[PDB]
Amino acid sequence: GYTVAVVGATGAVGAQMIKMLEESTLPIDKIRYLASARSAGKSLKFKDQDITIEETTETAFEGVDIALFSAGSSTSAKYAPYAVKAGVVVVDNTSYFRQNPDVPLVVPEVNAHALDAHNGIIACPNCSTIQMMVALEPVRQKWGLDRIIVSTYQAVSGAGMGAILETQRELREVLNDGVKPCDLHAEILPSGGDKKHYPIAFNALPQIDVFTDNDYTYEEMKMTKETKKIMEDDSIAVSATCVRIPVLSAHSESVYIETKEVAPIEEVKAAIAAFPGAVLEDDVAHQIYPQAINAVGSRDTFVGRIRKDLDAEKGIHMWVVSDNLLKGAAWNSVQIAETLHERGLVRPTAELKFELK
Amino acid sequence: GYTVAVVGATGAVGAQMIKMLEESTLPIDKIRYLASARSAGKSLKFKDQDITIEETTETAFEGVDIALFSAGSSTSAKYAPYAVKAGVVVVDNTSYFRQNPDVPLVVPEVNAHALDAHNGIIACPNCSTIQMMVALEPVRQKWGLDRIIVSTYQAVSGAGMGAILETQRELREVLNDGVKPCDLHAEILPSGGDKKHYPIAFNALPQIDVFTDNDYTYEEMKMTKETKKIMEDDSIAVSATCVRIPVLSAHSESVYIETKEVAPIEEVKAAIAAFPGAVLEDDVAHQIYPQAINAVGSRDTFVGRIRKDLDAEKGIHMWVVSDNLLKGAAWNSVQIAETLHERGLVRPTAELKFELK
Ligand SMILES: Nc1ncnc2c1ncn2[C@@H]1O[C@H](COP(=O)(O)O)[C@@H](O)[C@H]1OP(=O)(O)O
Ligand SMILES: Nc1ncnc2c1ncn2[C@@H]1O[C@H](COP(=O)(O)O)[C@@H](O)[C@H]1OP(=O)(O)O
Ligand SMILES: N[C@H](CCCC(=O)O)C(=O)O
Ligand SMILES: N[C@H](CCCC(=O)O)C(=O)O
Ligand code: NA
Repeated sequence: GYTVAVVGATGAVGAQMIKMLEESTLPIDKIRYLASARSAGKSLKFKDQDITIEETTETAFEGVDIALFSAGSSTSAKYAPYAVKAGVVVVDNTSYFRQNPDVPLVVPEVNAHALDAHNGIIACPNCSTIQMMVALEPVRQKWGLDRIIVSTYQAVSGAGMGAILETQRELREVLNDGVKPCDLHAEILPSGGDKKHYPIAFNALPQIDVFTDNDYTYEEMKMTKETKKIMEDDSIAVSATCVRIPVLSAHSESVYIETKEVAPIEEVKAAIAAFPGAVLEDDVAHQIYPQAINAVGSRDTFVGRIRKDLDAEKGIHMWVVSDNLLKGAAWNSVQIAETLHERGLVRPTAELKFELK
Repeated sequence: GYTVAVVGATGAVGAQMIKMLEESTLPIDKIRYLASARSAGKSLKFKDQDITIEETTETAFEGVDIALFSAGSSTSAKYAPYAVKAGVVVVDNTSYFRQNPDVPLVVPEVNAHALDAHNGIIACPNCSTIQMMVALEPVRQKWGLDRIIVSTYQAVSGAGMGAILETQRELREVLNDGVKPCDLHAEILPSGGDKKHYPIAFNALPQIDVFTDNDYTYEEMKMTKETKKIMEDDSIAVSATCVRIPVLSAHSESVYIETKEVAPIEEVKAAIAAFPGAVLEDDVAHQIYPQAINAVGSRDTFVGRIRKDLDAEKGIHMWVVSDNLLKGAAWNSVQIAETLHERGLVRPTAELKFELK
């Protein structure tokens, strides 16, 4: 079997990575948990076994077959190249290596073929991107994609464990203490690294990550750039507005598309239903549509509210929901590892293509 | 001065109609509060005065100069024509009369001119529609509007007092009692009249109002049809996705437009800031954008995140927020009444144009 390491085991994604690995078919002989120095020494469960958390260092990756990273882009930048040097296949859940031409950016149902030519690092895409790709690929395959306009309704767990606790605390202060939402104190959201912080309780914050030079945030631009790489088509127009709402788990997305050829709605519904990883939840007569609360805990991506634009001949609207910690992160990563196993791609990489920092 | 009646004075909008009237310049000699049988006999304040709530009847409008309705479509259908017959000028905050050619559908900053030929009823547009009209009218005036795509982030107060209480209860059950969102019992949302009811706590519900036969909801279709009437241009392509989120007050909207002529963003920002009722909150370098929690209690409409589409030459994205009970309802209605007073338009209508039910 394999030696599997989880880097960032104590985090929000790391917790789900453990859960997904527990429920995985992957033949695991040895499991290892890695985090920062302050977590080292603590005990954490794998099934019923007790595992001691280790500190992530440059020499900690010897003998490891597969490493799942979700400890922020700074940890991946620093330790992933040393892992590859040690002969590990890295599945990275950060944005750091995503736009590197030597790194496959993979959603297994969409571009598993890209895994074959990997150089030791496989990048897991952004959570907001992944669920959109699962929903849209079956459409692209049959009728093509000209443009995408998406407005997101993102859960706070995407920003990590602290964001969840901040959201819960804020909501308690308003409902129990009667504090006006606009008077709340925030420490993390919208972006932990940005200069100013705003309450999320009873609010919709149109900022996820920091702003780029073009007045779109990095989150919005990641949706643009990642879609183009995943679907291997730079001609797909993508513009996004990414908004945080008071949901703890599961992203929701209002997705507008224009196809190359006119796509009959009932055929679109059927194509999405037939696509692996995508589940059609669309029966408006009985008020059936994807819901954040229903998607929590499931690996599947749920699609509904499918309808043609009222004016644009090739325009289609839809509603896409998936657990952001599962398909958006931990499950996509474990599924990548399972696909690597399937294809016999779990082995050391001879040529080191990533500079050691 | 005027005798002013508030129909639906006890409701979520009604409470704000009282506040807006209390802060109004309108010469009010007498105030009357009208509701249903179950509120009849109870007392509510107007400033320091105690006002006895009366049951709304076909004979309850004698001596009334102005009546502000917000008691549901059925109430307006039943009683508004009897008010018009009595000599009242009705400002109606329901969808019932909005698409009647004999009824002005007014946002005062946009189409106040339509008030002049009123036949006793002026319809206040849908709350989600109004704020979009305030943001986009200054853009339309200078560069035209070819199309609108909108995804909304709507507050629960739009669905009435019960929906607010349901939302607070559900959140309290999750946060204080540790109830799972899936296990919550809902009675009103997404739509009180519809067959099935879903939790809103930590959820995003892509249904507002009932579904129509084209698979768009009535809320989505009202945004489409009201836009065309208010802007007096049936050629403006409009498609909407309307979603309820865990917010009590203030709607947020991700608005995509394509103009007729290329609209420089810096000029677009200036045009919006110069438009009455619209405030520019757009300074991304300092993370300044409209927020629901900041908009609560303000009559203004806040616009930000203004940026051109990444591919479409004439495409512009923006973020629009306003208090749905104020500009979306109570303030727009009071502003209509004030504009009616300004133009000497508060007087009986000789010819009845509306059916007595
Ligand atoms: N320098 C680091 N090396 C290894 N892991 C890190 C480092 N910095 C942060 N992490 C881990 O990344 C994760 C962040 O997740 P979240 O955003 O949900 O808190 C945590 O598990 C955290 O572990 P630790 O608990 O030791 O800080
Ligand atoms: N048949 C009716 N006649 C007059 N007012 C009504 C009628 N039915 C409901 N209303 C009023 O419409 C408003 C609905 O508000 P909300 O949507 O916030 O619950 C309430 O003020 C309610 O008054 P009441 O309080 O007597 O039921
Ligand atoms: N999507 C971000 C978190 C994931 C950041 C990334 O992998 O690019 C969020 O919701 O805040
Ligand atoms: N906008 C609706 C309520 C107002 C219904 C209307 O005036 O047509 C909501 O948010 O639930
Ligand atoms: Na499927």
